[PDB]
Amino acid sequence: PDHAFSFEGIFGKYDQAQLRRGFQVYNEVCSACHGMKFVPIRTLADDGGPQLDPTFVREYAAGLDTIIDKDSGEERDRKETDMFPTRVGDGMGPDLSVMAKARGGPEYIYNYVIGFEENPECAPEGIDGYYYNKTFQIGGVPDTCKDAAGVKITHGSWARMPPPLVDDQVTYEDGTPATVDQMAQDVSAFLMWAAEPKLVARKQMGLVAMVMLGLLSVMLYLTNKRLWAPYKGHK
Amino acid sequence: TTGHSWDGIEELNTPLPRWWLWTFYATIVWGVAYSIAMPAATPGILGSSTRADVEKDIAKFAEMNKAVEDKLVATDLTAIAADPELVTYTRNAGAAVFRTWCAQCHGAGAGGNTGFPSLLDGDWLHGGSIETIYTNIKHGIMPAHLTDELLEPAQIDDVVQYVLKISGQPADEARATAGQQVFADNCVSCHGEDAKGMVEMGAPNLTDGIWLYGGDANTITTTIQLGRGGVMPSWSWAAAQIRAVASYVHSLGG
Amino acid sequence: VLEKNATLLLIFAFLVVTIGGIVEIAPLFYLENTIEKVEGMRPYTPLELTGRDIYIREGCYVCHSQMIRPMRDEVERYGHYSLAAESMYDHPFQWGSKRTGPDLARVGGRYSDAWHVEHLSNPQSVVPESVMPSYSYLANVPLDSTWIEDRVSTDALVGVPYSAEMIAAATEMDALVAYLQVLGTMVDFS
Ligand code: HEC
Ligand code: HEC
Ligand code: HEC
Ligand code: HEC
Repeated sequence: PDHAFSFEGIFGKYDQAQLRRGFQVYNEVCSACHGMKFVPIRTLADDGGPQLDPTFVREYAAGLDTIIDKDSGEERDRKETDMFPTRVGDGMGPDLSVMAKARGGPEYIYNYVIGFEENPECAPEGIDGYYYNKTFQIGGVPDTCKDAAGVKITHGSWARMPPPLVDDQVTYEDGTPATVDQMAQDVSAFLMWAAEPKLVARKQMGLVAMVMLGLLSVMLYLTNKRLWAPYKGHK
Repeated sequence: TTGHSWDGIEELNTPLPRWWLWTFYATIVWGVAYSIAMPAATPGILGSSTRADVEKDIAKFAEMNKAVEDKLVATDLTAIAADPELVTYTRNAGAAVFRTWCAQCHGAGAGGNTGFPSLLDGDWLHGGSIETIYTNIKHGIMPAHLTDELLEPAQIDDVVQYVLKISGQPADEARATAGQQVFADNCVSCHGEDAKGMVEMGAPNLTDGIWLYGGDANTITTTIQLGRGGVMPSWSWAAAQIRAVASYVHSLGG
Repeated sequence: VLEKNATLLLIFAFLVVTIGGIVEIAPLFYLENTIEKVEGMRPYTPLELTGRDIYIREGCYVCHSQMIRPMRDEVERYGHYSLAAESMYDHPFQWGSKRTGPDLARVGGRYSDAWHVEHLSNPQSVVPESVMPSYSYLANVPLDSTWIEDRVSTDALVGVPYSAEMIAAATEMDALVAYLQVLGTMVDFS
């Protein structure tokens, strides 16, 4: 049905293979236009998410663009301590660091990446340079598709992003059918990581605190029932 | 008690029973929970739950028993009858399938009755081979001589008597001569001479032993007069199962 | 109180009692899923309509359901689970409540007419163990179809799409078999 993720609930600590797949997808597809400045590269070793091997992290970092410096202007080797690059303009898009919170979030990305079908039977010509999406709601609409008072008759609208993937864009090393849907789910989970890395710690803290406070509250209820006994016994 | 009496009856002002209260409230709470959980949610079903559970039931069933059917499908019908693994499971279940779907026309025994063939026996109208039986099952299934001017009231009687002779020997001399002549002319084309019958047509052999079919002179007169017209409905729509059933029916005779 | 007030008690009762009916029944008139016929489906042919009335008169419904539930075993036994669209034309609806005999919803070809005749004539004859009553009279009585035009006209008024042409164009055993043969067929072919 709704294709719920793993983390959608009181449990679900970010199944990591899914995140490694999303990383294969993000660095080879989405990175061409998008960036994640709010994301340090070293986080690809921190627990909770992709617990990759540090050495591979340093390699992948040195293999990225050149972030010059802060003290002496000079194109450095881009050490992991720096942040992911930033694609800013000239046919590029926003930053995906926290896009999983600026919208139930990841379901938006899934049902957005999912859905770029051809132009409907109201404006088949479409638009030059703009492509159609069935779920983006903040895009333009031709006058042919609007109602009598400016509202659109289409489910979604026209987004400036092209279709990101075809039937079998990339291979998975673990062994898995790399259709469009699985890639969309995986990349959605990866972005949710990039936004909420400390999710599992959140849930564990919540459990511990609920327990301890229920205990404290029960003990206080007993103490209250006791103290207030000689005044609530005859009635 | 309260102040007013209604003919004899008076009523105590008493409290609602605590348990009664609790149960009432609990039911209400359950109802709200149910509504939130149902259509208005529950996990496990993506989108919203519905009768959609049907798909899940079928799907798990398919996963569980798909292999058994799939293994059988590759095997030829003849092989699926022989082998007690598939082949024996094919007779009991094919036999299982048989009872649910086929038994109502062809008998629990598969022996048949008047108007329906006995599947157990050796005799086959359409042909006994595996392919034939399968075809009968998968795609499903006699000219009215009374009218054809020549046949008439008398011609039919004669042909009936003659056929009973092909099948065995009654004694009626007029009903024999005439009938032989007519059979050779017309009947023989589909049933052959000496009534071997033709499987292609589904024309049964006239030279048979005592079967469930109306052997009597009168019954033969009726089938000759009015003709046959029996159907074996196709299981291709309703029914893999057809294959197992073919294997079962085949296994039945031998 | 309101104990004392006859009108108040009456009014509140009428009000209290109404809510479920308004909430459950009324919205159904509006909902399309229950209103829409299966696309392929057409109204019952005059013989089938007459036969359906016979099915009603006899009391077949009292032993036979015409509603397949969405379970695997019933799907296996009966066929595709019944859809609201199938019953759109049915005034009144035939869904069962009891299955003394098996479910009739999808006998869209399952048995031959000949079988149906023999069985209706004497169920025990074909199915020795059957509880079903014998209906030989069906053979005995002929249909005049005087009324069929009126019936279709009324159904059209009720919403069934009979053409003027259909009305104009329009034994009991024959009718019953005709009716039985149509059941559940609409979905399968469409
Ligand atoms: C350039 C060729 C792109 C690549 C490859 C990807 N994206 Fe992108 N994206 C791009 C543009 C120009 C825009 C702006 C669209 C607009 O109409 O303003 C976007 C937008 C997005 C968004 C935001 C949608 C919203 O509701 O605002 C998302 C969530 C997004 N893109 C996701 C995404 C992913 C996961 C990609 C890799 C699989 C990807 N995009 C590639 C440009 C380009
Ligand atoms: C009543 C509608 C029947 C249904 C239900 C089943 N069968 Fe049948 N079958 C029926 C008739 C009246 C006949 C004879 C048709 C004719 O030639 O007049 C048959 C024939 C067969 C055969 C062919 C037998 C032969 O001699 O070649 C087979 C193999 C057969 N039927 C199989 C079969 C199965 C497996 C069924 C359940 C799925 C089944 N039949 C149901 C009548 C009816
Ligand atoms: C061509 C087709 C013919 C013609 C010319 C004849 N028969 Fe008949 N016959 C034919 C078929 C396909 C069947 C099977 C009918 C069914 O199963 O529904 C039959 C059947 C009979 C039978 C009945 C056998 C039984 O009791 O099960 C008889 C007695 C019979 N046919 C006789 C008969 C005679 C006397 C004919 C010449 C007048 C004759 N057939 C012609 C096919 C065909
Ligand atoms: C109560 C007893 C009834 C009555 C009122 C009707 N039927 Fe039935 N029927 C009944 C039983 C116990 C069975 C099973 C045994 C058997 O097959 O004879 C049936 C069966 C049928 C069937 C066959 C269904 C199938 O096997 O798919 C049909 C088509 C059928 N009955 C029709 C029917 C009609 C038209 C009735 C009103 C005249 C009728 N039945 C009444 C039990 C009962």
